[PDB]
Amino acid sequence: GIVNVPNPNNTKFQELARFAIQDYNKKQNAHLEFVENLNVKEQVVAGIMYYITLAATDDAGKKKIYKAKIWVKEWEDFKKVVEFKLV
Repeated sequence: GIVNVPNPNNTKFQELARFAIQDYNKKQNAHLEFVENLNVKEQVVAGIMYYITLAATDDAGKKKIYKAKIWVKEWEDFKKVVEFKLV
């Protein structure tokens, strides 16, 4: 039941992404730049598990592509980064 979400770049998805990156920053002690979502998949877990291939940056335009799993319960504003890693 992994459904591709059709507008992977929309505002919500990107708020997710920005959350994941915020949490990484404050986790592994380092600020990366948000650039934007490459893909966004959906699965009904206890709420909804979102698996995002997203893109960020080092120095000026020194890019890199990460992946994040985030567990959301939007009917609670609850969101939790379950994993994040650069490819």
